[PDB]
Amino acid sequence: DIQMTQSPSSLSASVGDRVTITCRASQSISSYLNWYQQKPGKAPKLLIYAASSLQSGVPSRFSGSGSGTDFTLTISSLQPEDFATYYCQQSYTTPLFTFGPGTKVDIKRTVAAPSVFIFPPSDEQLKSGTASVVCLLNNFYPREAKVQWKVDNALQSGNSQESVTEQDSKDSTYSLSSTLTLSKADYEKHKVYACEVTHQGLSSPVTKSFNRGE
Amino acid sequence: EVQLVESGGGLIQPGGSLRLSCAASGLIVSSNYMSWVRQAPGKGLEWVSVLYAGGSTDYAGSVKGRFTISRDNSKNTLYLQMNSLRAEDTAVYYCARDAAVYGIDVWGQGTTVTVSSASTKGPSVFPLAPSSGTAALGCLVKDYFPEPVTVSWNSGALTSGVHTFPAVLQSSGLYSLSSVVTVPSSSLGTQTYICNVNHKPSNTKVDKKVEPKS
Amino acid sequence: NLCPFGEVFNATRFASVYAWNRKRISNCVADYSVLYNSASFSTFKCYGVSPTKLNDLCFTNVYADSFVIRGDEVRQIAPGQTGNIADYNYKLPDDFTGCVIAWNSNNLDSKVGGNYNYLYRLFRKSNLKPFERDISTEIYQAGSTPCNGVKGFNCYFPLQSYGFQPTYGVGYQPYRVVVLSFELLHAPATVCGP
Ligand SMILES: *[C@@H]1O[C@H](CO)[C@@H](O[C@@H]2O[C@H](CO)[C@@H](O)[C@H](O)[C@H]2NC(C)=O)[C@H](O)[C@H]1NC(C)=O
Repeated sequence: DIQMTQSPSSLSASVGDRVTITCRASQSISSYLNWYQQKPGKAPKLLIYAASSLQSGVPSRFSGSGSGTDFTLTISSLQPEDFATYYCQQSYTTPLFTFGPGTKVDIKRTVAAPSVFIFPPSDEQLKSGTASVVCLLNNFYPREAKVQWKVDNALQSGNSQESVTEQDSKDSTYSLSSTLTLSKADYEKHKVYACEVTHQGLSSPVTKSFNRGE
Repeated sequence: EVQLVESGGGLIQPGGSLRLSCAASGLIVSSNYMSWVRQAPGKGLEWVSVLYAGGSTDYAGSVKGRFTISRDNSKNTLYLQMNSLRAEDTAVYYCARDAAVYGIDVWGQGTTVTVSSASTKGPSVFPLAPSSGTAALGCLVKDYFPEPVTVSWNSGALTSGVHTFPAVLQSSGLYSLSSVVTVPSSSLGTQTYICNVNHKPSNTKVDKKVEPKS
Repeated sequence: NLCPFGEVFNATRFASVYAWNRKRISNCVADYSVLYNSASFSTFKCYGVSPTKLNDLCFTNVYADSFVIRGDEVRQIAPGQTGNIADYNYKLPDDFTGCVIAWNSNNLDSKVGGNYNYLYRLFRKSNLKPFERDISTEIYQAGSTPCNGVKGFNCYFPLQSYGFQPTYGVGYQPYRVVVLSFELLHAPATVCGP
């Protein structure tokens, strides 16, 4: 079984830049390697076949290179409709192809630290027996950020879920929610609920918090 | 007119069956490597099964013995019978033409297949209440099945600074999202902020007004 | 006079799988133990006969097919198999009686920067009957409109090449195959042992 790895899981670029995706096979597959584009909610679209051959009706700014274990998709001048996720796929073991994990190209921006807000559980949700605590990271760039939950200074591992937005059409920022679920019985045997966010645009970690009685 | 037209997804209990369909124009299925490929929520493209031109079949380790790929030359249609469906088979199913060294050049639109044991249920809406420049507030739309759930603020006259997050599937098999918005601190005691959740699977329509807490 | 198994096994060039070679062994004596006990072989499965009792037997004609394939492809040179090689290039009958002998040939058949000499059929419209041999180099028509010798959309040249470089994997390197079929008819049998 051949395994395909793609290097920059996410890279940033502005219109007109020269963008370079890479792909790498676990064995030499020679030039049996195709590139695909996918935009959220639509099907893949074939870009390069045979490592270097341009597919019909695909703009000439797309180009493929490589032969063996390493390959390169190059966009000559990145254009606005090119913001997408790009996958490589080997055709060496036709018809049992395996794909790459993807590279996502998003819109470059200047760095912006998140505005952090923490939200206690409503008094209503507590009637139904469950406590949701929400941490918000609003309007930051780039996508990479870390959120740590501390209950009475005790770090929390298996009980939080995150969700991130698509890149804003206007900001080009992201926002991110982290939701820490807890039983009312648990929630009430602890005092200090804190959200520590670390991010490239913040000097040191920012921590927002609240005690359980206001 | 080269077109692949999927059909036949939808919701299904674990253990049940679905018949996916892929009607073709501008190529003969009988004459082609025809694959089914699936993409799980958030993940990438995993190849599923293939129908050689001569009729041989191959399948992924995971679905072998539960899926059978067939065809009807008469209706020029690719089929995938999915039996004994498990939760992990939840994904989008593309049918595609594998032209081998020349690429996977023709893809279907996709069809979504959701396997859950979850009874469909309308959400609860709790207030992400603003605390004590700019203030953040929102709604938490918790415990709903199946997706989608749209969310508006103030019936459409509040769009600026709104962020409705993508849902996460909780460990109960139920989805849950939260929608936030940033507003002037000054308007908090003055202007009324109401969120409009709509969940058409359960004919659930909820407006919840978010207010500052005491 | 004994059988020209040297002419088949120790030959410098081997055919492409899609155009496999068939040598007719007839009117000669054979030593199938100098083959079994050569301990120079990667794969030596026989079917419907046993390799050590092979030198006690006679046949009316013995057929030696030979070709080159990828390692992960030696598995399909067996009765009851499916895949590009067994479907489109070399099929063995369900009732096969004979021996399938492979070895690793990376030494002579893989060349630095590619051996684009060895081919296989990648596109076909139906599975091969056992011991069929399709050498047609027609453009494969994958659509409803003919191709008329022009490669393009729905119009694929039907033979690809193995890369075959010495810096390949293991079940991805060149193996040479030799399929010995043993037929017995109502006719004077002229391939015996000592
Ligand atoms: C293929 O070639 C080798 C020689 O390069 C042959 O091997 C020799 O055969 C004789 C008799 O069996 C022995 O005395 C030698 O020891 C063998 N050498 C090796 C390295 O095995 C081999 O018999 C040839 N095979 C065929 C089918 O003719």
